[PDB]
Amino acid sequence: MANDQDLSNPEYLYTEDDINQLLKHYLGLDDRISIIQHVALNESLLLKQTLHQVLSDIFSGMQEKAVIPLHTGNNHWVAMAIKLGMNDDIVISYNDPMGVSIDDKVTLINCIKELCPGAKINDLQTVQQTNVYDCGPFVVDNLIKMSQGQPILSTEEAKQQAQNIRQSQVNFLSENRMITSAAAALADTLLKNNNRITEGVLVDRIFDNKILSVQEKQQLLNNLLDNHIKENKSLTKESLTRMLASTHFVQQQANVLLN
Amino acid sequence: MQIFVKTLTGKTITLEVEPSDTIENVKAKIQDKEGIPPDQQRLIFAGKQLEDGRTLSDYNIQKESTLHLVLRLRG
Repeated sequence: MANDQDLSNPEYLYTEDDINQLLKHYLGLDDRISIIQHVALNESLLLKQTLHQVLSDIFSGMQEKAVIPLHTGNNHWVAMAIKLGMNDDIVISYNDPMGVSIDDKVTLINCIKELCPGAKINDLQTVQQTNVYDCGPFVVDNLIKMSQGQPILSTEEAKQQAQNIRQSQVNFLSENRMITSAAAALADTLLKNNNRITEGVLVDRIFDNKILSVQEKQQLLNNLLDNHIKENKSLTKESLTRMLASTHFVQQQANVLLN
Repeated sequence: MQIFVKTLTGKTITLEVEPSDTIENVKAKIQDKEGIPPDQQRLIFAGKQLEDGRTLSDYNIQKESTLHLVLRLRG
């Protein structure tokens, strides 16, 4: 692991993945919220296509709202949230933790005018970030509050709470790294030498596993059956790891699974 | 660093790699993400097939370089 991966560093710089994992943790139980993972200001086509997809899902009712951590520069993310207002209009709320107006991001604005000129834009324009490394914590906190309909941290509140919101977010990131590592170790023992496995083979490998106890197999399988094992999907190391990481089983036994 | 792998179906895979990663390591990451056996993969960077025991730095692959992935038929 590289030194810039040390969560105990008060100046730890969030990655795109960190932000996504935190939004999924705090917002992802609600299936009707689109958490957008990778979108950048220097990707006009991909940005217009993602915004089109999100607005279409909100218009067509498949989603109620969306959170979009928009990457605008070196370690800089802006918070964009999209939802249905009270007057049959799309409401785009936005805050740059540096306090720069949304008008400075002309590629974003021209992309929104081109896609939805009849959308309302609430640019909250609130300075929060007081240093180069705190954009991550604030884009996360902002997106959570915006999607909850709660006011974002004011400039003064941001100064008092900057260290607290970072602390509780990195506390999750640390626990989540453990869960993902346990899930990946367990996935390895179940996948054996295979490139893919079906859910049906996954079930049989858990049955035949010689490491887990009967009670552990029973909990893991009940967890999987709750949301999976419906259509015999074929899984990769990555999608099996994600599936296992989301089980109560791995969350409750991650340390035992790694040691 | 971030690199991209183009596929024949028009999708682009994004991988997180190190210059010291072997080509085999990169094929293992593609297998982890796409379910493609490494023995079915041939990777190209800028007109050069990538040999399994070399490293990404042997080929001067850079941040945001794009590779091309071609899958074997039959085998």
